[PDB]
Amino acid sequence: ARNPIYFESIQIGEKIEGLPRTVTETDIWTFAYLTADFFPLHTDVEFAKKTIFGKPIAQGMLVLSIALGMVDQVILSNYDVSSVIAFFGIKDVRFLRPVFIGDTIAASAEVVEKQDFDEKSGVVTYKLEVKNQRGELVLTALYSALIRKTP
Amino acid sequence: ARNPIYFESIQIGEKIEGLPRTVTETDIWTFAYLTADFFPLHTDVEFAKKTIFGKPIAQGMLVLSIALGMVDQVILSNYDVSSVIAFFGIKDVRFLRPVFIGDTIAASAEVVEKQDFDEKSGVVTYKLEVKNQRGELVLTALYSALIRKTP
Repeated sequence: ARNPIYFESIQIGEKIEGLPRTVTETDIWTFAYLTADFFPLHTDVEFAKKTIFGKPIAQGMLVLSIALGMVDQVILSNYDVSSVIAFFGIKDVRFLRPVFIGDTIAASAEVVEKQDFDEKSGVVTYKLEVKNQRGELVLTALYSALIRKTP
Repeated sequence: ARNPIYFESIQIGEKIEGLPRTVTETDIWTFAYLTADFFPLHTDVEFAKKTIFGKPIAQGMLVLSIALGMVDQVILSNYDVSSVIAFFGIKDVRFLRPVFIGDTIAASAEVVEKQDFDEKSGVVTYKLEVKNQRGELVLTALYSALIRKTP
């Protein structure tokens, strides 16, 4: 981690490129364990065969979590995040394409909006994009964080 | 695990009550492992002390995931979900209050909207509400699923 980033330092257009990783069975099962949610499309081989997907697929919440995660990993190793006060919200999430057990997803975040909040902080809005190994857009989202203003 | 529910069976106002569970350290760490995201507010005892929260807190994505999970668990054990085609999207997620390591969260989902989609299915929108052990509302969200229409 280098130096902290304040609200004024963040400028619309900046993009963060996360490190790609192959979604795996272990990934799917871990998420299912953690959420105690075994929806058959994700964890029932027999059930998946009769669906429009034919094979089992990753949970959308899993892809979103891994995405936000690999993006934050870049910020975490380049800035002092003490100025990142809170995760404000997630305004939009669209599950476009399914992610299969051997797909390699890559996420990117771009600053698209900034709003003043109070005398000590402002909210920054990011556009999240997740693509698979063949460039296809599998997931898209809009999320925002409340970050501290310079002293 | 009995009979399938089609679009027409779902009526606005129906509410699903999830089974409560105490968010734990193991929960936080598991989510951090899975997403390879170790944001200090969640996994750095020393860092958390200097924040507006004082103690470490659960990740918002974790609370959301566990919430959707305990709600789906109820549907999963009462209906044949072969009619649940896909997770359409999450429209709004608001992180209202922080969840601490010893808190017990409970989630509920209520059908708030229905829209025809095609001749074989329609989308149902649910309002998600997560409350802690003392009734406080920690998280709120709007999500929708595409479900099959009666044959």
